[PDB]
Amino acid sequence: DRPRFSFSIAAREGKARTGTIEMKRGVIRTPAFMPVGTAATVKALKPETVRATGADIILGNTYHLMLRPGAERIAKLGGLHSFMGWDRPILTDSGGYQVMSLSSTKQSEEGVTFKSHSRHMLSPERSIEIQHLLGSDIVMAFDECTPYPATPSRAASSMERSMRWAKRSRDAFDSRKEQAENAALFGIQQGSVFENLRQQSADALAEIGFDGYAVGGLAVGEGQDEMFRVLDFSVPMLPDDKPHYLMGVGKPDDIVGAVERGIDMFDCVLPTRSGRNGQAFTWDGPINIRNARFSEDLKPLDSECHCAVCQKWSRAYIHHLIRAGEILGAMLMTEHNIAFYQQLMQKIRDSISEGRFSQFAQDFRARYFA
Amino acid sequence: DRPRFSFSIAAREGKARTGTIEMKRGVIRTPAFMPVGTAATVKALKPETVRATGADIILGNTYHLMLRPGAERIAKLGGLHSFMGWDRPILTDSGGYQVMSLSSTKQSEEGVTFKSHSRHMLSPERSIEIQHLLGSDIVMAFDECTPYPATPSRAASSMERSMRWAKRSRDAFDSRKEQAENAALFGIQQGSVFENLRQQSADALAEIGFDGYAVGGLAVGEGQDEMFRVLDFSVPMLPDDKPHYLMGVGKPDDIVGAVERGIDMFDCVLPTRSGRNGQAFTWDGPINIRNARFSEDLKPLDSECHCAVCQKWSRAYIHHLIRAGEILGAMLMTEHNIAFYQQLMQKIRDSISEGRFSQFAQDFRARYFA
Ligand SMILES: Nc1nc2cc3nc(NCCc4ccc(C(=O)O)cc4)[nH]c3cc2c(=O)[nH]1
Ligand SMILES: Nc1nc2cc3nc(NCCc4ccc(C(=O)O)cc4)[nH]c3cc2c(=O)[nH]1
Ligand SMILES: [Zn+2]
Ligand SMILES: [Zn+2]
Repeated sequence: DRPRFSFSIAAREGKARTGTIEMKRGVIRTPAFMPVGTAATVKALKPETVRATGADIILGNTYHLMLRPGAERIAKLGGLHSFMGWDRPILTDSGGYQVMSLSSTKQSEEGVTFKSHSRHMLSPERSIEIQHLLGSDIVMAFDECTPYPATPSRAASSMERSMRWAKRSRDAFDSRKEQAENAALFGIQQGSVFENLRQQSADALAEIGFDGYAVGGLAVGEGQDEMFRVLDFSVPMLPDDKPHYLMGVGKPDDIVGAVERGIDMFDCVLPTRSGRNGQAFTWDGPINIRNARFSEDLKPLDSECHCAVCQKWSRAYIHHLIRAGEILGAMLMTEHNIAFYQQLMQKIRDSISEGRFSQFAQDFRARYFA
Repeated sequence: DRPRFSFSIAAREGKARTGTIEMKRGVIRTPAFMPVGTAATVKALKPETVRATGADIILGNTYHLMLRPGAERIAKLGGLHSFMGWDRPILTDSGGYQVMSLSSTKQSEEGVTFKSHSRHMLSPERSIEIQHLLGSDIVMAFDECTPYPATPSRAASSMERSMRWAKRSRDAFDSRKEQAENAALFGIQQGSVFENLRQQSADALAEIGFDGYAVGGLAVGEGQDEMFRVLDFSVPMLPDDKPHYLMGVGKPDDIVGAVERGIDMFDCVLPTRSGRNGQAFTWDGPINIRNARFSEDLKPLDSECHCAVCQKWSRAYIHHLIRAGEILGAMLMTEHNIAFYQQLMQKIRDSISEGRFSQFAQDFRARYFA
């Protein structure tokens, strides 16, 4: 039987790693992409379809689920896995970001109170409890995603609060025996774009000790160059022997560059959301299927893609569906985009395993941005 | 290899029949329910899912497809079957009803001109041509669905025009060799609620000769009692040895009573449309899954239903999805409702085959309306 949590690195190339996380509900191949299932569904896909694309783990959200349908309700119904029909690992974000992104808020050292987009409360203790009620496999510490840009003073104050909250998150998780024995807890590094603060944050998190370490506070408007600059110094600060999770990233090229910088795990709404909007990922870059140029194009969305959508339907058909606002258009675009992302991750894993990831990254970029 | 068209009746009970229509693209078990795929998709379902529910044939619409994406376009792309990925029979309505239902129209003996809901034209010749371009397997004559209520004079004038159009439809279909050799043509009986006009219409259609005969002009607001009264005298007027198709019907009890009156084929948007709206069919009658009473109900939509949705997900989950406006809610409700309809048809076919359809109809009604 699989352990609660075990991360093993099978191969490395520079800062890049490939390996596996073993958990009770399944194995996660890294680097991993997690489709986002904010409201207990990966939008427009059955869980079996999510699995068919290659996903090993999906992401849920404490914030959304606590509002609808409710955390206690989901627990009464048997937990998130049973509720939505996904029996593999689920990582849940802690609310630390979504509350400030979506609500309409009172922040204090205790936590955050907010109006539902009714009054609600989050705190390290309540966040960890909600994630327990959901039956999350990977529980995220309750943090504060510092707005960007931030002054060094404000970034420091914010990060310091997040580190106090990280310790509270650790203690809350550990005090709940069933959770501590069956789930994993990841800490979240903050510090904005400042090396010294990132270092202090990493040191604080490592002192507390977590099963994995997220790089928080990025993909908040800073752009790729700056994100990569921050990753350059930030990822090496994290314990080498635990997974490194870059929250909310990203476009295919973001993922490739982040893996080059030591990231093992990703989540992003981009493939799902933009799929519904008509954007399809291809190895020659994204296309917008709504464009008139696709109205009579019999080719699949991507010429190499192995997904069921590309095996069966044309660009022309999907163009029609999306133009018409048909649900099947959302379904097909989403399945393809998530499959594309998983194929990207597979190519990344294989190339690192084979010691040719640098060449893959170069080839990928040359073609994607041709 | 299957013939262009062959209808065989395997068993009868009173006016009810069960049998098969063999066509080049597949066998259709009768009585049959055709899911509606107006815009080249059965809304929220992949064609494989439509097939998995038990459907042998689906319905498309000349009116919608001629507007978007265009009939000539679909022909250029290889026909409707290839375009949407359904390789089994497709019946297409002729436009005769939808143009007057949805457009904003100039009617004449030649046909109908109308504004797209751009100016367009339909006529017996153009309708048959569009259905050819789509590659329809069962082509419907271009008719006029008389509004309800109608005076006897207006119903007669309307029906007479439809019969002239039925002959034009026949001649247009026959003049197109590939269509005549590979597709079937059904005539549509009109005459409103008037026995003498229904008889005249049946006589006219039988004189022209068709592969099948639809009862048109019903499910236009007359209600079940009146519909059944009209069916009582109208269906026996049609040739016994050809399929009888009741257009646009209907609720489960409508279908049962119509089969009792000799109908072999049905189509209706009810299971798809109302599914997306939160109505689920069950053997104990319809439920609205949005209702708060389902928020923590772990039972499947229906206790006996064999569909994949009822095997896996709870009412509580689907309640959440529909409340949240999630696409997966539409998907699951629709798959279940279409599966329910197909199971109804299967029970009807089996009971007629076994000479216990009268008992089935009684048992069905007693429970459905308890
Ligand atoms: N707990 C926690 N969670 C986070 C989630 C994040 N998500 C992001 N970026 C997402 C950006 C984003 C937004 C929209 C789309 C799209 O619609 O395509 C894609 C990416 N940065 C994030 C930072 C944090 C963080 O520090 N702490
Ligand atoms: N060519 C032709 N086509 C028809 C289609 C029809 N469809 C109906 N009834 C549909 C009624 C209908 C409308 C909406 C819903 C729902 O949303 O649930 C269900 C049923 N009656 C109809 C009559 C004709 C006809 O004479 N000629
Ligand atoms: Zn694909
Ligand atoms: Zn069902």
